[PDB]
Amino acid sequence: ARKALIEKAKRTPKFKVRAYTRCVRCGRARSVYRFFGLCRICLRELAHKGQLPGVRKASW
Amino acid sequence: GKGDRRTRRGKIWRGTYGKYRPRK
Amino acid sequence: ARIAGVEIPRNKRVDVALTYIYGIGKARAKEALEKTGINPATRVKDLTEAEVVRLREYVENTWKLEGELRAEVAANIKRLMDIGCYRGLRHRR
Amino acid sequence: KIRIKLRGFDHKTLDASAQKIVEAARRSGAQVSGPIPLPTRVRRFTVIRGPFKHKDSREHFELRTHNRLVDIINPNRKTIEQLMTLDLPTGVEIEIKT
Amino acid sequence: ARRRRAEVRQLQPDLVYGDVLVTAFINKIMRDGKKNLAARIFYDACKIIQEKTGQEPLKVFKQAVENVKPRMEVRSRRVGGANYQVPMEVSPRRQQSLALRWLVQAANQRPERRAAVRIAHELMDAAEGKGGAVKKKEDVERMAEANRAYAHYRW
Amino acid sequence: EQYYGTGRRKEAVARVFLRPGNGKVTVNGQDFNEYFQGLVRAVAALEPLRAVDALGRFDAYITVRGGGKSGQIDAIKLGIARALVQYNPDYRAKLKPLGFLTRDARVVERKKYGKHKARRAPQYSKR
Amino acid sequence: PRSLKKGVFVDDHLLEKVLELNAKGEKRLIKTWSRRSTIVPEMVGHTIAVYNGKQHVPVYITENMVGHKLGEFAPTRTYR
Amino acid sequence: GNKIHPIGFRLGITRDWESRWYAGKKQYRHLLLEDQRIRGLLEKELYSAGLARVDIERAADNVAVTVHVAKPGVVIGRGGERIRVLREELAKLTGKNVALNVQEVQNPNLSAPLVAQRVAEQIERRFAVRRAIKQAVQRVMESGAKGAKVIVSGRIGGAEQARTEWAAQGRVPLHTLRANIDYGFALARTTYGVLGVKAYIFLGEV
RNA sequence: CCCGCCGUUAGUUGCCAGCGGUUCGGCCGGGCACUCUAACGGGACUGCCCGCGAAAGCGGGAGGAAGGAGGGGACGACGUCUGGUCAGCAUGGCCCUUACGGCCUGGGCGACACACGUGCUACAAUGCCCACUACAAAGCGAUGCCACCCGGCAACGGGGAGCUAAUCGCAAAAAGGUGGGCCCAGUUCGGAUUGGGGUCUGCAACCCGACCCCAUGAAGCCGGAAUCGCUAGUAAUCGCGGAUCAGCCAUG
Ligand SMILES: [Mg+2]
Ligand SMILES: [Mg+2]
Ligand SMILES: [Mg+2]
Ligand SMILES: [Mg+2]
Ligand SMILES: [Mg+2]
Ligand SMILES: [Mg+2]
Ligand SMILES: [Mg+2]
Ligand SMILES: [Mg+2]
Ligand SMILES: [Zn+2]
Repeated sequence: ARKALIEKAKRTPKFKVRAYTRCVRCGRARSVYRFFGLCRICLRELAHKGQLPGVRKASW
Repeated sequence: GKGDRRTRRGKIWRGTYGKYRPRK
Repeated sequence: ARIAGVEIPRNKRVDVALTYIYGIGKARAKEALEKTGINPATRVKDLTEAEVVRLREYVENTWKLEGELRAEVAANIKRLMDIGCYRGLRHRR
Repeated sequence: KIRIKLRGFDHKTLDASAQKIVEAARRSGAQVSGPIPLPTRVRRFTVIRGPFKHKDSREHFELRTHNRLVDIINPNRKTIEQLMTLDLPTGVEIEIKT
Repeated sequence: ARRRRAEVRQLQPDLVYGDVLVTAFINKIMRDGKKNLAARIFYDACKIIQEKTGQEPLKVFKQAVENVKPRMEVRSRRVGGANYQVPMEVSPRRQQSLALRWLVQAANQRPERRAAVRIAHELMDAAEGKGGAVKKKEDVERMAEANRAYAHYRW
Repeated sequence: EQYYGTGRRKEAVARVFLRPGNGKVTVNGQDFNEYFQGLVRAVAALEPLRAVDALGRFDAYITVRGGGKSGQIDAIKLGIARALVQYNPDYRAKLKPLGFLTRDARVVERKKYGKHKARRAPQYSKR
Repeated sequence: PRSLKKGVFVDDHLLEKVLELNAKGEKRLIKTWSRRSTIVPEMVGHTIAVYNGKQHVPVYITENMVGHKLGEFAPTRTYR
Repeated sequence: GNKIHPIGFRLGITRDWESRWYAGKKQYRHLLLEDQRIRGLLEKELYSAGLARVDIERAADNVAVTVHVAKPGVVIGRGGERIRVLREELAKLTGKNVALNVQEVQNPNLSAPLVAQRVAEQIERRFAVRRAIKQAVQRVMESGAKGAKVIVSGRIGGAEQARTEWAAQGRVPLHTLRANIDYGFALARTTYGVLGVKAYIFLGEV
């Protein structure tokens, strides 16, 4: 998550196919979810703290 | 022969359609 | 029933047989009988010399088969192998 | 025939949400189409628990979208009255389609 | 299964004969859980027996099994020193188990290129004291008509 | 005149309506021997009637959907059974002793984490 | 099995470079990383030095190798 | 590694969402994100006050923001000029145009987040950890509540070894999905490393 | 919390179930009964009867949708291992700061003659191919799902309706069932490899994409020592969905 590498927000990609999601908290661009924009970690946490509306702990 | 890309199954298992698996 | 390049398919529903030919496989087998107009199901031992010939005449004169195909393939296999073609360093590696 | 479709992430603050639109209409317009349900779209999220390795853990997480429809038939002036400004739920989205 | 001794689940009787053993056998022919297919096979094989044989299909079945059912085994034990054979009586719950299992096996072992044929016949072969099916019940109850040294157990 | 009867096995939901007819039974349109074509378990679908002796006094008009044929076969078993009860509650006394009047709550267990098929866990090896 | 569809590609990095050389006939050595580009007739004869991610290997292009794409004669992995 | 978050494990019942509102599809993320921003500002500012929780409700370009503090006067300010700058500073961040409420804390001695930060601070002030702890605990314990429990990370005292401190009274049932247990985590930066502070508080039942 | 019976609420889901019209596709009138929908609520407690016991509890029976924790989740104590992660994030100390900082193109993370792990597809007729025809759940979709027509063997292109979506689309579910073919053979089993053509995505598909079509059609005839999962609607078997995602190596 090198600050520099956090330049996805640099619209100008030269070729859209070069854009990539990146976490919006960890930077951890590995496995992010579009809906929230959260590095799978920076999501299970907020979802626990309760800062993610309706994001209830699933269960069936 | 699920794997045979050229038959009914082969397609299905591959989720594609072609000469051996028309649409309708 | 010598058909393509000295190929003698026999005893099974034609469409299946012509397949034993280097150059014929299900697809062209059908297409063969298709055009030639011969009940696919009919056995080879139960054909009409004429029928057989049309086939003989069509199959052979419609698709490069047997020794000629191989000829082409291997040749093609040298082809790129002749040039510093990587895909050609695969017929080595 | 006022189609009042409600959607939200919570029911205890929806069924009420709608009921209001309901009884508040039972004093002017038609008896309304009552509060109808409608299937709920469940957004399931599966996320491995700790970071790094441990694939076999993962923790569940759902985000459900609740729906309703209400449906006020044959409106009558005094109808659009209370309905104008008399709600109290928060996380509820309302979209009307006459 | 430490304690509680699992309880033998009881299947639902047959539809063409309504008699446990039938399904049970049906079940053994089944593969990947396909009843119907396996079903036709038995019923098919039941038909082929009214012809090639006059005897009703059921009696051929039931009377082919009892000729299979083993009445003795050899549950190995460690009398210490080596691995003894130790033979015992077959609880009637088990006999059936092996019985039908056996048939279905030996059946598929045969040559014929079918399902029923393989089944019907070996049944029939079984209703006369013959068949690869019955062969095994023999090679079995034999390793047990004597046992092998439990004298340290005096009693 | 007409009597209801609903059943539901393995996600299959069925509606039965026995009528003072003669045998004949229809499902969703075609005849029971036209929906349950080859399936042999379709015979059991009408076993509840045979319990009290029907299909010679009552006519069933059924409609099913949701859970695969054999699933529905069983569902119908419940409806019919249930319907029958509504003609003469005096039926149960000899319907239920054979379990005809019971919903098989057996259901597809779910498939969970670190496991192939609900319970089937992956394998291991080496020291 | 090879497919580009309709409108074969060649980076105008060396194309407009290679043609600017056919005006005066030919040239001596052409270094270009554009190994993503296909080979076209107007290229034949010349000598383009593809990159190997490290060194520029002069690749004498010929007629019996135009459908290809430069890099194909530009090895990458030295081995065993 | 174990013991799920008592809060999130209770989000369904005895405990709610810090950000309650609807939307989704093509706004959620943007909107949601917006929340982390506020909470970002409110936290770096209203610290000396006792930020306890940050509810954020929405109804289209009309947010709520209801900061929970112990010393609301600090949030407010002299006559209320600072609730003018924050309230305004919040806009230069979100043009959504929202208000800002401030609910005092009924005895912060019962707000996990606070019972922790309390401890946290002490630690950074180089105070025997074992004490601040036993101290905090008794406080909660002594100010009503049916159960409390404080946990402190390692390096307690700059020890070269990563330890753990306990202390806890009354009942504290993390497994009872009804208990209604308040949780809170205080971080502790320090000259020798980082120390985490966990505080649970158990209140009544429903 | 979800699945099992039931009721209340609510019917632009659902039905000749009851009625008349039909382009008989529930299409329209109409009605909420049933199905379903999603909320609340009732309901099993060894409470009931017999019998063993001091008691708990245990065996059986009855009514019942359900029985002795009805199935499954969610839920993982004080602590263990100096267990994992300073590459998610955070932070103590050390170290680099014409560089262990940063940009770029190309390459590499994808090679092999090797070994192992976890898998898929098989070695066949309780099968495989073709035609016809039947039943599912759970999700997904505006910078998207794409019906319908024509074109092309096809991938797919070009035109183009409906949908911000229980009441439009992805969709045919497959195994199955019905007729028929193949007839035991490396064989209409198996699909690898390779040749050739071609479509699409993407600035670009050589190193390294998927897919369609023809041709080739390999190892493989069920596996040595050893070893794994599963006690039910499970194992086995058969498809369908999603997340990430331009596309895609998902047989995960
Ligand atoms: Mg960083
Ligand atoms: Mg084949
Ligand atoms: Mg080659
Ligand atoms: Mg989950
Ligand atoms: Mg020994
Ligand atoms: Mg528990
Ligand atoms: Mg270590
Ligand atoms: Mg790798
Ligand atoms: Zn993150």
